[PDB]
Amino acid sequence: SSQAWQPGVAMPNLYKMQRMLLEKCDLQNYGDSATLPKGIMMNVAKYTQLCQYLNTLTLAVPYNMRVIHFGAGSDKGVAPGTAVLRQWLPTGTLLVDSDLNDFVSDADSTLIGDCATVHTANKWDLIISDMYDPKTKNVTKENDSKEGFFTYICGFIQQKLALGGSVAIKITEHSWNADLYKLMGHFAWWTAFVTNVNASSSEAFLIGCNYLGKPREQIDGYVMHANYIFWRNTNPIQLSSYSLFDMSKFPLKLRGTAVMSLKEGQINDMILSLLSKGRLIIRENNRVVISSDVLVNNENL
Amino acid sequence: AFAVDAAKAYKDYLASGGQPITNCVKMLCTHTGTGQAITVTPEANMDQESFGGASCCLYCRCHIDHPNPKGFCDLKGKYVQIPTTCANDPVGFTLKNTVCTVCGMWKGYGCSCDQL
Ligand SMILES: Nc1ncnc2c1ncn2[C@@H]1O[C@H](COP(=O)(O)OP(=O)(O)OP(=O)(O)O)[C@@H](O)[C@H]1O
Ligand SMILES: [Cl-]
Ligand SMILES: [Cl-]
Ligand SMILES: [Zn+2]
Ligand SMILES: [Zn+2]
Repeated sequence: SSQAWQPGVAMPNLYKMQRMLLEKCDLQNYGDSATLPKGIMMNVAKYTQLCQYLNTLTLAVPYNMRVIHFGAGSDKGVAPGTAVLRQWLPTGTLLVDSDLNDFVSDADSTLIGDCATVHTANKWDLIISDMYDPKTKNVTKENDSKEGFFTYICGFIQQKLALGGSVAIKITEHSWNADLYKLMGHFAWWTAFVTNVNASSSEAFLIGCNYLGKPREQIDGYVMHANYIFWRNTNPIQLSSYSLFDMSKFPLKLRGTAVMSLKEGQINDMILSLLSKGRLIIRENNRVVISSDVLVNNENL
Repeated sequence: AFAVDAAKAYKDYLASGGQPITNCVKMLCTHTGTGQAITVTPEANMDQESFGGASCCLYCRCHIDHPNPKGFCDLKGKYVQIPTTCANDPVGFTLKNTVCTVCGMWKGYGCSCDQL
């Protein structure tokens, strides 16, 4: 009941352990809306609560942290989520963001185009994705695992997420991917987190906490998404803005988490233990370089 | 010898009665901050709102070159504190006002250097 004073509600472990069948999502509090503080955007509120929840986890927070944010633009041409992330992250954190459409951002670098065109030399400590296509809300069509940018995100995690890093990837009833759930089992811990300000939506953030680069746990992602919808269907979440009014403990603590480079042969149970506790990041510490593929075409005839 | 005067155009558009640029990104914060004008993290005091800087920059918002010869932006990547009374037009406010280079407060909205 004290849930209304939390930033949101994470999917309880017992629901992760079920074997439910996929059903349609019918939220009792649909259409309900939280009362946002005067002049505050939904996305500022939503990202603030996401970050407040991430503050309760064992995130690795190194010096010279690297964070990349996908789906960061808005139909407004600005980047509210990026502004919250930059507020939350320690000053100096390297923040790159990206979106299909042009937008102006507070990130250190912004790449415009489909996410599949984004390449980076380096590995990242945290990956945030708000990517979404509202065309998936079609209730007249079967709800199958989606590909598109989810295929990119899965490969990007497996290829460019530092060991010890974390992710928060936006999903909904229809915007989801089975392999991404399966990949949640490659972290020390995972959940599906629902913000209290947007609790009338089937949106959640799939959070993978402290990447291990190998399966710790075998997850069937079709079943796990059915489990998520089952949870949402039977646990109405009361819309709430409360947590927005107390920002005194908002900043992410600069833990100075250690960064080492290591080869796959050196990752032993002791290293894996440190990774799982948020006390180690494994990646090169070189300069951060990114790029966007540009397709070249001459349409003159 | 020809350059567009976006600054002057916005000022005249405002004077003529146009609606201020909207969708400046207002931050949640304690509002117990230092009140300095432009900061690495929100610093609104009781009498200010804090906004993401890029969204309050006329040049950023209009997709035009910054008056800096290096083209560098004062606001992008930081947070700008706007007096609550002026929070209806953060782009106008940052355009029209200047930051005291000594104490970091807005001249005429917190800067007291010229009173001792
Ligand atoms: N494949 C993709 N590559 C990059 N960005 C993407 C991709 N698919 C979706 N996005 C971006 O993800 C964001 C999703 O935001 P949102 O949930 O608000 O949906 P939307 O209705 O498309 O956007 P908005 O209403 O904010 O303009 C959009 O800014 C969109 O451009
Ligand atoms: Cl499972
Ligand atoms: Cl504009
Ligand atoms: Zn600017
Ligand atoms: Zn002064």
